[PDB]
Amino acid sequence: GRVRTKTVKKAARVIIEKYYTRLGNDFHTNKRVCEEIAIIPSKKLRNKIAGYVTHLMKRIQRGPVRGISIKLQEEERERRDNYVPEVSALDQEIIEVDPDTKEMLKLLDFGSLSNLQVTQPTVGMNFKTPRG
Amino acid sequence: SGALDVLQMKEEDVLKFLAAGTHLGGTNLDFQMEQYIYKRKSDGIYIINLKRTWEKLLLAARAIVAIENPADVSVISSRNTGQRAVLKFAAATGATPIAGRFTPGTFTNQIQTAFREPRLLVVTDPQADHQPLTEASYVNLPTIALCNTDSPLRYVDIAIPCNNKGAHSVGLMWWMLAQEVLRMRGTISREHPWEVMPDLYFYRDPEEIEKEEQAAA
Amino acid sequence: TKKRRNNGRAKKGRGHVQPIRCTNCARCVPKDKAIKKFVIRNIVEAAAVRDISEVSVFDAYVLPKLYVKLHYCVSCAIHSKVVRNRSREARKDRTPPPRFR
Amino acid sequence: VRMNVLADALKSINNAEKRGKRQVLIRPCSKVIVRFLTVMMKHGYIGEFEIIDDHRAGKIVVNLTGRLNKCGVISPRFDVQLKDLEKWQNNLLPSRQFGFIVLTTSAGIMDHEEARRKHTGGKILGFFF
Amino acid sequence: KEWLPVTKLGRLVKDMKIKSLEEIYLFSLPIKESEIIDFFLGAALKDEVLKIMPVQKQTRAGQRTRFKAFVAIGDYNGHVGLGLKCSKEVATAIRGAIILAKLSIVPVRRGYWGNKIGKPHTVPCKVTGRCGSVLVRLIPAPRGTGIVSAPVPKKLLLMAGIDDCYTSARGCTATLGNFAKATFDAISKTYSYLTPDLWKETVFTKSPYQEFTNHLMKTHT
Amino acid sequence: MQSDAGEFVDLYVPRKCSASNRIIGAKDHASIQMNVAEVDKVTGRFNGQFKTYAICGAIRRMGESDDSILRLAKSDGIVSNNF
Amino acid sequence: GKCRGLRTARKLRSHRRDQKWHDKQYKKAHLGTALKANPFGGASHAKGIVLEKVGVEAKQPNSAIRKCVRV
RNA sequence: GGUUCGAAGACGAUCAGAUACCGUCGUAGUUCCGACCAUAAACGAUGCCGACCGGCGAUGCGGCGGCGUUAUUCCCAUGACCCGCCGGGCAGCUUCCGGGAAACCAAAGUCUUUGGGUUCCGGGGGGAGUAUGGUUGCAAAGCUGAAACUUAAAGGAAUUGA
Ligand SMILES: [Mg+2]
Ligand SMILES: [Zn+2]
Repeated sequence: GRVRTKTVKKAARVIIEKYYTRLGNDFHTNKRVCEEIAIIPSKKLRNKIAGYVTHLMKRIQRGPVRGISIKLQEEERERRDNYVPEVSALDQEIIEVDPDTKEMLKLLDFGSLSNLQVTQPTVGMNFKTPRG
Repeated sequence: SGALDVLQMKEEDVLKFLAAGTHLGGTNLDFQMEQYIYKRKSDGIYIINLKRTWEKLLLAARAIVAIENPADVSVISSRNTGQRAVLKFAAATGATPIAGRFTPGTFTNQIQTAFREPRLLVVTDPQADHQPLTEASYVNLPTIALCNTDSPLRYVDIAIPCNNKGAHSVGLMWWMLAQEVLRMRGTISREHPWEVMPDLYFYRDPEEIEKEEQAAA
Repeated sequence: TKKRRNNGRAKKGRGHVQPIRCTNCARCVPKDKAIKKFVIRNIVEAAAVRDISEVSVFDAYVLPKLYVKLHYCVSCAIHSKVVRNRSREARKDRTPPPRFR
Repeated sequence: VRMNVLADALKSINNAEKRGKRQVLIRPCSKVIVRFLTVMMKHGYIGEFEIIDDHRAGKIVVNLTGRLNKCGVISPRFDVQLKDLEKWQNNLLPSRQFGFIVLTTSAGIMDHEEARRKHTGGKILGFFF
Repeated sequence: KEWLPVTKLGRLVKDMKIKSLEEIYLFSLPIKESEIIDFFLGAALKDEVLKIMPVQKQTRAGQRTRFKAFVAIGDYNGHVGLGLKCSKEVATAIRGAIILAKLSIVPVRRGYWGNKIGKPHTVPCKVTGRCGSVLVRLIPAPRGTGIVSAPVPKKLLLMAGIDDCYTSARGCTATLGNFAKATFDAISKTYSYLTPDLWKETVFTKSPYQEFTNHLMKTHT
Repeated sequence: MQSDAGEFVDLYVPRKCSASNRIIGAKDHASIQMNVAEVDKVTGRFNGQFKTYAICGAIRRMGESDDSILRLAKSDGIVSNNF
Repeated sequence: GKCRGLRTARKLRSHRRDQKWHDKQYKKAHLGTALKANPFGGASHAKGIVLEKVGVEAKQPNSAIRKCVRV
């Protein structure tokens, strides 16, 4: 029976969006940050807010948090352990290009290319669904 | 868009289209998208006429360029496919992206914090974004849409007849619109290939990024 | 007021359809209006299977099924909980409910 | 069966206009229809039209503009006296400014304005405004 | 009393850049700020409550009687609007009714009966307005006829600015909700009706957003 | 809309739909006005002029605003006549 | 009007002539019986001799006696 | 002619009472041939003929065209499937065609912007489909069909409660 109410959750999302750069993984430090930055009128409410702040922020890193949108910021956190393309997606060899592509392809002046090979056109049609 | 040797399809765009699979419609036809189609296969798929696709793409590019404040051209995609392509388009041109979940009321509810008043809507699929179109009928707001063969043209003012189901096709179609907007403005030259690769716009699904994470290590 | 576009039956271009007797009652209802069910049960139940499986002379005898075609009047169909009342909009859905396992 | 041909011609124009078509097909053409449509055109409610000529009753393809509100027939063809043009065009037409009642006189088929001009009665066919 | 506008049109109005309500009606922009109306036709507009109407919903114990105020508005020179508002208190209902009436004011077009001399006094042609069962037909009348009509549409046609008009209402006109709405549909239709006067090919000018795009970048983000 | 004198007397003139020739009313919020850019013949760059088109609310929700814009553009010589 | 032929005059007239009898007020006037049954016999007032006084008990929610007189 | 079932009726139970529901019997009838009667929620509760105004997928009959599959193994050619087109029919789904008090209806649309042709028929609720006269039928009854008098509502669709 530990469901946080809208008060604790909304306060947590507003605190992160305004002060992302101070709050961290440690509960005790960002308890003290939330204490200072937010004039919260009770100690049990401060602890529950601080508690949920170091749950939201401990999942911002993992990725797709919905309610809180520092959007380019989550994107720039995504851009840290980057697997950047040295040779990017479509820098490749001969391309599979449908013999019926090749009739619509020489409907221009293109008949061929270095990395164009014309494979085999489609055989048979198992496509529709019996009407039962 | 047409009657100009400058603007006609050059010696790359077709192989790019035919590689992406832009020319492949659905199995069903909408009665208002008959004019944009060439012929139906045995296999039961419609082949889109790339020349009119191209003419619609340049007329769309004109309508986007004509806006003086590039800020208020709202670009939208709710499906997984277009959510990157719209952010890349918007970052390139200066448009205002809404990638994933358009909240109903951002045009007619002035009280909302996320309340825009854009001057030209651009949508990736009328079926997916049936909410911004119908909400763009309450404020005087012309629309561009990456319309498939079966996508309805209700409240759609420029339908770009493409294959908006495929990842490579959507990404390429957004890339080609972005490039044309900048070419027509005079940011990029007409004759030299744009130094951006069209693969920046494609949807990298979490399984294939796990593979690319593995591939680099 | 008109409740169902088709008047609770599958009659469109006739005028007369021979009536049929409810299995529970013996009420005469039109053949097309009657709630039909096709029941395919084994002659023995579930737990009696293993008793009659091993107390049988034949090795690998697939014992037969009893096939019963039940007609109900609307009264019996609702009472025996074959059909129930539905939402004003959800009444329209003709798709038979899912049988998977 | 087809008892009034002008009635169906004007109803098919009216539906085509409302629906927002650029042109319409009238099936069984006649002198009275062509003479009705020339009166319409002369004020400029329809554009040009081309009467397609098979070896039967012809067909008419009328170039519609979007400046016609209503074109309606009056059956039966009542004997409108000259002193009755006012009390007809009072309740048929929208205003005293625009709209016309074409009526078949001895002179030909023409509107209430020219029937008053030449001092002639006749029979009401229809109205356009 | 200070008005800090939450819309883009409301901004352009307050900065003295749009200088008539016709430059908004021309472009069919949805007016969502009430202060735009109170800026242009500020001192001119006159309110009048047509009726306060109590409506009751049956709940667990007893009714919930809440009130419903029909408010006609408009300067007596070419603008009229009708606003309905429903709230728990009659003070709140009348206030919100005046505001909703203001947001929905329209240009009434006026023409002549026959001789085309003086200023336009009556309805340009015959117009019909429909709401539920009620049907209100406005017919043009000769000069100094007055408004030959029922008291509800009379005071709507008075406030619109029409001097002379015949009417012929049919249906359950006792319903003051639909009677006044059918009248408002009829008046509003006067300018969405094509006559041989509006035949000259339209010459398109620039939208107030397009023309003052340069200003809206720096005045508010 | 002038009297016997010739003073233009009605308070404004409503725009007419470029397609259907209907007039776009004061509270017609489903109408549009779309400026299509003009290209310089040789350079392929935006001049600073455009071919504006107004369209009625009924035409849009019918779904002919697309084919209507197409015909207007094709007539103005924006879109190629082969297409 | 339903039938619109240029010599359907006896039809439209005879139809209306028959259908006016279905009007309650028209029939109550044009048939004799209403006048034949009316105690006044189609007159404004009438003189009559009082033969006794009568207390008529009023209808529902109203509760009183009415000072009627038999004439 | 009489198998089944079953108004009437004979009981047996239940019930405060049961002249009913439930159960065992059961004549007329139910079936066939020949004379009548002419009515049903005889319903699409929706006259008929004609024209015009969106889209989609199927379906039954006829035609027409086309990769391919299977039988006649010799497959010309017919039959069974497959993909589309045309015309008539029973229906369905969908939409701001449009209408409507709405429920809803591609007709119940093209209606104050009112007129394609024509037949029947309605006028607040009762009294009353009663009285009376006529006519049809062996009888039951059918078709036509008022008045005095009484009355401020009866009613239709949809909403929120109980
Ligand atoms: Mg029957
Ligand atoms: Zn039963």
